[PDB]
Amino acid sequence: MNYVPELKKYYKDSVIKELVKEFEYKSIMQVPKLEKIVISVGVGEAVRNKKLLDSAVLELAQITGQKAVKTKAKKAIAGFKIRQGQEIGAKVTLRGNAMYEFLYKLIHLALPRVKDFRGINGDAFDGNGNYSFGITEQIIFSEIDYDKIERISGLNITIVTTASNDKESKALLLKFGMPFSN
RNA sequence: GGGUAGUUUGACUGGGGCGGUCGCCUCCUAAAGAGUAACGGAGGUGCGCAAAGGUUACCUUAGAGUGGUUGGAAAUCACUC
Repeated sequence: MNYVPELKKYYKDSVIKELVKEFEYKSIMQVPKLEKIVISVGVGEAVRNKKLLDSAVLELAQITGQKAVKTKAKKAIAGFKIRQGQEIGAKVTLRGNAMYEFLYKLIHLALPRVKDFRGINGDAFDGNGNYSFGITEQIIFSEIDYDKIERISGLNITIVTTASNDKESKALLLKFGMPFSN
């Protein structure tokens, strides 16, 4: 059995058809779809505190399911007293089935558990179908336990879509039921 | 141990002395082969690396614009040019 995420089932069985009708696309897979979700977290303070970076990496692992990579400093800078090549950030890429499952978990479970959650700004679009927005308190995810955290942390989420514009991606996200603050 | 004896204490230098300089590398002066002076005009150097070597395999920045918890012009990530 090729086990399939419920999001993938929902997409393939409805969303393709509604978007074809709604945007008069000539051929079927002109329809937008999702290629990757990038979860990033920038801990510049890790240059003092290694525990911060280790905790962030581990907590990302529990949140998603796959291990993270610690990015390095592209340039040595003094304003943040950064030496080139130091560990400064940590990111995870989600693709395919894991991507769909994570996005489902997020939208239905973790966005609800945010303090004063009143939707998400439906305008954080880079003009090319890529939607990036932040979450300040990782504790919204029930996966991580409260006691073991060493410092409350946030993280940025970027969703990359095959769409050529923002309208297409916003329509796809709305069909997915993404709680945009509107 | 200058009581006494034998000797040394450089050269370039727009006189000499003082000052500065003396090996080697990069560019201009140098007039489109090469070479070509000056106390002409600007820099570096008497090392480091057991990888920062060899080989195979796999990859590409910086900047401008746009969207994102710290994160601001600028830290990390996505996309366009």
